[PDB]
Amino acid sequence: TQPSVTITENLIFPKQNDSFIGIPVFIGYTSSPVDKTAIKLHSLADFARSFPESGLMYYSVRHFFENGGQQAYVLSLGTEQQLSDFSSLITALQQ
Amino acid sequence: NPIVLSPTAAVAAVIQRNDNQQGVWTAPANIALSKVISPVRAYIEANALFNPDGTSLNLVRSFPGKGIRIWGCRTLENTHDSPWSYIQTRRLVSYIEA
Amino acid sequence: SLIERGLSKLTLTAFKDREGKISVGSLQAMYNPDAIQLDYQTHYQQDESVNHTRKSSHYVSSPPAGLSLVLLFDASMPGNNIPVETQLTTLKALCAVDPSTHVPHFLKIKWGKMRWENKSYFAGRASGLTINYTLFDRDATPLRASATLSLVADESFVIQATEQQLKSPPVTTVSVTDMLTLPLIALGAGASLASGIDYLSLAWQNDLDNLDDFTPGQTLQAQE
Amino acid sequence: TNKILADIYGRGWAFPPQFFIGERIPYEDYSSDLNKYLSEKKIEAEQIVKIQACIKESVMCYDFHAKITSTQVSKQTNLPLNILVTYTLGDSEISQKIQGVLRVPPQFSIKDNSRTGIAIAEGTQNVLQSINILFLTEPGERIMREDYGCGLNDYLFANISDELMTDIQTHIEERVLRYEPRAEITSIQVNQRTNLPSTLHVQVTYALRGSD
Repeated sequence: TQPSVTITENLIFPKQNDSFIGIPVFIGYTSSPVDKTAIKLHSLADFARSFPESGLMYYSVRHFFENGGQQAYVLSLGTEQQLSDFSSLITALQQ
Repeated sequence: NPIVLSPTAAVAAVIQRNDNQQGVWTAPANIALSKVISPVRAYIEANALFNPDGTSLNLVRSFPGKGIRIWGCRTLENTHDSPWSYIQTRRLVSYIEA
Repeated sequence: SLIERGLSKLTLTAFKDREGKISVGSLQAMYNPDAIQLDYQTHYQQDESVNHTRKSSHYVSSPPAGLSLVLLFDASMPGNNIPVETQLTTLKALCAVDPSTHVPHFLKIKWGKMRWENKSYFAGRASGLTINYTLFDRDATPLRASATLSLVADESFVIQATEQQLKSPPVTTVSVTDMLTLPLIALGAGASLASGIDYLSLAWQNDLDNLDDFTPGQTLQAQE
Repeated sequence: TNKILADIYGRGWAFPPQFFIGERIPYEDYSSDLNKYLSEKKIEAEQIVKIQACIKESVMCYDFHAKITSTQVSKQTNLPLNILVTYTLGDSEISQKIQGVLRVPPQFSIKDNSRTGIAIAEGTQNVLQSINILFLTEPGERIMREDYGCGLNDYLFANISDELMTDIQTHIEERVLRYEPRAEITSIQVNQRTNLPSTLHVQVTYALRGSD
């Protein structure tokens, strides 16, 4: 356990100070439940930290970052077990 | 028979030399020693002597092709948030105090 | 900067061999130069034809890149305790002919975050060194001297080979998207290859059943 | 697509080395042909070729160089079927055996612990593992290969400063170019950890040769 050079699978999340004119927010049902606040993501690693890497929301966010995106927000309407039909989603968006 | 000596004699020479070359704020670790044949014990026996959150030693170790080097810069300080956990930091402030 | 504001210093390192596996020595400049010049030249020969009226020139061997510096050494002002003669002796010894290889040493120039055309170092050999002594003590000790240094690029063969095959890979891979044809795929895949590729050769290498035997999302390979 | 990448970039031993020994085959249980057993059980003639196609496809995924030569049924499973598959690799004379489970579309599964030998790294994993070994090796450690290695130990105990982060980043770029031609480094990020102020985190991002 002496000082040395080692290989790790961990990730670091330094603070970012860049700004952009257009920032989107992803509103939908995520894999895991969270609070009512909007999480800010600086890369795909931040999404994995808050949500599991599965579901429609994961791939939409991944598609955003692989197309040149740099900063996004995620707003969760609930857990994926609560999707029933189209009209329910419209009601959820009307909260 | 080879005479056995304490490493502190050579470390003091390194510290005095390192001050003029690199500066008092530079850690005196990772510097090869001279006139040293081999350390008495191998580095594989010192796995319990380094504690990132406690009291620890500075290991003197050899490397293949690099010789015997100093492999540590911590003091006897054991507090995690104490500002004197490194020898060069403690010596730098005393140099400013002087 | 990001953490501190130390002043990075320019360093000169010498090696016996081109690959830099046997170090000779090093010298750190006591004063950074205030200007650095890089020079690139390339020569062409005009094409002469008895039956063609085209105007064209073909490439001829380009001279190696050049680099020029001016360093100042002083030993008179307070805080300058290293003798000028010691620094000038070290600088010339690094630029001199090696007693073993009978050729001048191979040099590396490093300075902080400065990038010398895509690399953190300039690899080359000294091609000129002029020294002017301008101040002396009463015992003729030199107090001020400036050295004008000029090198010519001489890079390692291993780095050149890797970069060559990186930008011109022996085998290239492509991805098939919507509304692509085999001639279109061969153009994109064959762009990086040295000799390109034809649609028939590309089809044969990928074991296609016909000239349209691929689907979007599939991957294809192209060799030399 | 994994086969295409493996052929282009190569295959080799995985790191760190790992060893496996497959489970013993109870040879005293498989003494009856599968085709003769299926025909005797009044199975459909068209079902047999679908049965055999499933076996060949499942074996091919397990090892695509295989060539099936025999098939037998365990006597302790007479309608979940236990099958011993005998195949030859390519055009060689080497023969090997492998247990399987057949379920009647037909489904065929392979026993989990059946391969004996080393673990192998293929394609992208081979290149990713190759760079990892370079970082963990210091020059002078390899016998008769005294220059191979990255050599990041020389930057330990240096003051964390912009000079050190610049030196680390440029050192990695030069060593990977020299000792790993199959990969191209596209970005290096060096950061100081907040919870552990004395440790540096280096993020390296690589791309394969001719991937685009």
